[PDB]
Amino acid sequence: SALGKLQDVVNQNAQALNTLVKQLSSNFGAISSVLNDILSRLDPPEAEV
Amino acid sequence: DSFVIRGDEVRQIAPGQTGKIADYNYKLPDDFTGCVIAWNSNNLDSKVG
Repeated sequence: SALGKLQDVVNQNAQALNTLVKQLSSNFGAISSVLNDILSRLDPPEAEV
Repeated sequence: DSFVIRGDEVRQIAPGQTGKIADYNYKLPDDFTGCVIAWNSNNLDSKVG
């Protein structure tokens, strides 16, 4: 643990990027998180919603 | 626009619908800023036989 602050900054940036990438797997109240699956399984109105 | 359909197919004449009369015969746009008017016409649009 010699380079503490630099390693902490790098780890924070990596965690932020990983969280921003993983945020695409949440439903946010929807039935799924796949746009193609939604468009193929729902009517135009519900798919738009 | 004026046309004659049956009772169970009036619900298809609306923005964001699907079926056989709303996808192959007459389709409304997504917004369709207007008003839909319909009424029964069995008095003169159905003869004996």
